[PDB]
Amino acid sequence: NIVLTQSPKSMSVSVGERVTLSCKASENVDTYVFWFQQKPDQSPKLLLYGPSNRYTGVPDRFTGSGSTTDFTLTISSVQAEDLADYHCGQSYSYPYTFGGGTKLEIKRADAAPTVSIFPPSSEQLTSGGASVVCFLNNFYPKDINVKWKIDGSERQNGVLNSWTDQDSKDSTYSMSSTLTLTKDEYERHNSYTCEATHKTSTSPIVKSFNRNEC
Amino acid sequence: QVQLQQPGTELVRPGASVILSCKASGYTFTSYWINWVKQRPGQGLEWVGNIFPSDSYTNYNQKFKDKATLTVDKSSSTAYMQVNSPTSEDSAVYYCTRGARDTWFAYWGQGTLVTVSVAKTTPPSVFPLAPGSAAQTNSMVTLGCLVKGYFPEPVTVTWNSGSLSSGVHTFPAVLQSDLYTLSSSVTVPSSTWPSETVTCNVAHPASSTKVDKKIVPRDC
Amino acid sequence: GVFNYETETTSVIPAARLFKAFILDGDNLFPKVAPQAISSVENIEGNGGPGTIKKISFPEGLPFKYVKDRVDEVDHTNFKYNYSVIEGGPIGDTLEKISNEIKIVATPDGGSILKISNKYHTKGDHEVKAEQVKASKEMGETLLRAVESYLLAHSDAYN
Repeated sequence: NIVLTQSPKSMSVSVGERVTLSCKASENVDTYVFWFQQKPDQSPKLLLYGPSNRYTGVPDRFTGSGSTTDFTLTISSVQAEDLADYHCGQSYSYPYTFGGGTKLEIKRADAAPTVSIFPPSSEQLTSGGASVVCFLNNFYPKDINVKWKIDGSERQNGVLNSWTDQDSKDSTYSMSSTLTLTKDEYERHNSYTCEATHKTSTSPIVKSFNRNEC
Repeated sequence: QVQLQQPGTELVRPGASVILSCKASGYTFTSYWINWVKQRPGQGLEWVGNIFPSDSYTNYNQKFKDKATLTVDKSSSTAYMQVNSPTSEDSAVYYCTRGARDTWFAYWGQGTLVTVSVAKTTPPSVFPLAPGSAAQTNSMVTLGCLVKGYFPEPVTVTWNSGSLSSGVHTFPAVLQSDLYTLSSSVTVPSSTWPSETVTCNVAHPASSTKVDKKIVPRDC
Repeated sequence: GVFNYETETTSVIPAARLFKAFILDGDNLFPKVAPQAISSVENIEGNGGPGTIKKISFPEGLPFKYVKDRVDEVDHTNFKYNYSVIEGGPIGDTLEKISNEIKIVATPDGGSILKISNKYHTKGDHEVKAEQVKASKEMGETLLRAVESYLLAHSDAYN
């Protein structure tokens, strides 16, 4: 039972940059090592089969090396696609084991979200349901805050969020908070607003609609 | 071709037997090993064990010694990983794999998502999200719809049957008291809509349901 | 049927080294030192560690063209190594698969000994044509020899 140790836990570099990942085993494994590239929402993909060997496909930007106990994957000039979780595996001894993985994260120019608020769809209402969603798309950094105001007063209840993963085309993020409540409670109020306090302006981006002005 | 076909999801009551099927094709089944690796949400991979069909020789990672049980059915050329007495520690995705000339893990099955729960499988309700009437022009326009109250994971959504891939953002679901709910948005030239038509195709294999909502300008 | 057929032999090379040599790296050393026996060896599946499936090719003329074995287990510290012939060659009809086990023990005088099993899984119960048990002995015989020589002539090799 061997142990493949990957470090660091994560890396952040800019597109064009050069990077090198490390995998260190608790013993000699000779050359029975290989690398996987697992993008968000995808089964792992065989990157480097055997150290320093690009599997079918893999662009020459990828290379690696080692033997005995220390190995490394290196990308000459990282792309926005190469954003992924990179893995290690050995088949020297059974049980085959893997590295903990080391997440590659791209750094880019800051950008402010692109907010959009949406009032419960008619349909949802016909069932006594009421959800107001709001998308803050394509920002950077990942850190951003959302506040909801039902007629100028705060609202912490019934709101739920979730971010995507730095995407592969522009390395930006996106988040979606959605306010959900009772049809009745929905109508007991007028203006619904969405508060986006990022880090690209001390003056927050706001979007809202007026249930009445419908 | 050379493929490893496996169900997308499996829901099972804790302490129920779970069978993971993996059907080969494109190669001589009995000439190659099948390596099963398990992976939990945002976690490292875990070699489960392997099994060479033909003589059904097998090697198990210790951790699963007595939990799991690999086997194969040469006739229908497919392999099965069986889990016994499931528990939340078992909910995860399981890939069956096949190597190739000079390596292992060259080919991967789709991966099956096992969910161990008492919760009952329920289809999603998809509500379209168009910009309000009380909305103003921009250079671009963003729509999107939301999938609510379904179980279990996962659900796949596409716009205009996949034609629209650029500018779509589908968000990771959230579990609300035994019911997931997620949302996906799009964005296009203000020109293109609603002059042209846009529609999200949401699919929840789990409940054998597929829904299409045409996003149409909300009128009052 | 399942008929075993052990064997033994000695060598000057200390177990340790001979193991690395003859077994571990042997499958690429053979076409080098024993060209008339083994033409070439290739990893049909796997990277050469446990489980690896090899297609061993023979020089045109010999009885068989190729044969596929399968590394089954490899104890490094004890120099025990098991594998199985599973396709082409002796395999077919009468024979299903041949399991093999090679263990190398270091004798006090520095040299070593190679024990060698050969369970021939036969169909139902047909017999093991003494033919095979014969070749298997000579095949592996020459090889151990071809390596002993080489190993000797290149004293700085394999450690």
